[PDB]
Amino acid sequence: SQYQVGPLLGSGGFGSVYSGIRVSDNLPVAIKHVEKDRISDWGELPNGTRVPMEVVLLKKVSSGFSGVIRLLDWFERPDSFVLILERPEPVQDLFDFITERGALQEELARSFFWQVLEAVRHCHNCGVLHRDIKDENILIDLNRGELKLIDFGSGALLKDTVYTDFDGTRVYSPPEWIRYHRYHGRSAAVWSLGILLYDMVCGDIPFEHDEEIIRGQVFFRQRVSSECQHLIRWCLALRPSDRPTFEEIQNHPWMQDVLLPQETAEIHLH
Ligand SMILES: COc1ccc2c(c1CN1CCNCC1)O/C(=C\c1c[nH]c3ccccc13)C2=O
Repeated sequence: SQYQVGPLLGSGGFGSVYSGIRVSDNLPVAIKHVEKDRISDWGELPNGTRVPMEVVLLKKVSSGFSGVIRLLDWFERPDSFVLILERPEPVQDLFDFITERGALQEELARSFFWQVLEAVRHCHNCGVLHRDIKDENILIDLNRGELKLIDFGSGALLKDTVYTDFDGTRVYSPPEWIRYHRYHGRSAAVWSLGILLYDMVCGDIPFEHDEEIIRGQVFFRQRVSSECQHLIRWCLALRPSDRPTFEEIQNHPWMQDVLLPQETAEIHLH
């Protein structure tokens, strides 16, 4: 109809995501089908329409520019919703990027981690909590060296009280969720960011089983600088209140002198 459907990009119990092209102007898009009976949490537009929470969250952040994917349009069907999302081209998610390249140089990890921090800060400033930050949910604009957060289907409105639901990725979930099924938004996000940063500089996640998450002992399987190890272990503090704020992360000595996105593309991507 309005969009030329291309190949399937991924699928799950939630639904299916296709590559697409907007017919009117040949704009690259992603077409995300969301099964109604599998929606974790429902949202509501100001006009009262019940929609998947991802629609609400994306609209709250889909303003101006940021490192968050833009929701271009959305439709409702009898049994599903259809989301039209921005699609960079060429693109590769961070999972495939690390799989092909192995552990990233710290200069490159610094650039990527900084951009993720800026994107997560933007979400929180807009009252949005992603709840599934991980390499698979980060797209790399290979030409511009810019990263973009994707998939808010596990997200929620940001609040200052405790969350008791979680449908994100378990190996990125904090020990307080594993033990008590309870967490606060910001400190749980910082934990996932610690997992992500370890993943970038070591080429794999640090914990596989619940017992390792609860123990919280970080072993580095790759050569990693002392400053980077410190930031990782700080983000992965067992006590949530011991974890750094976003400001403390970006003011950490390891985060100084970040490359610009285009510089990052020139040195590491082209
Ligand atoms: C199971 O696979 C999923 C699940 C959820 C989403 C999704 C995908 C497809 N891949 C899977 C592997 N990692 C990257 C995403 O894509 C999304 C949004 C996208 C927005 N614009 C894009 C452009 C290019 C590819 C993707 C998207 C999602 O929410």
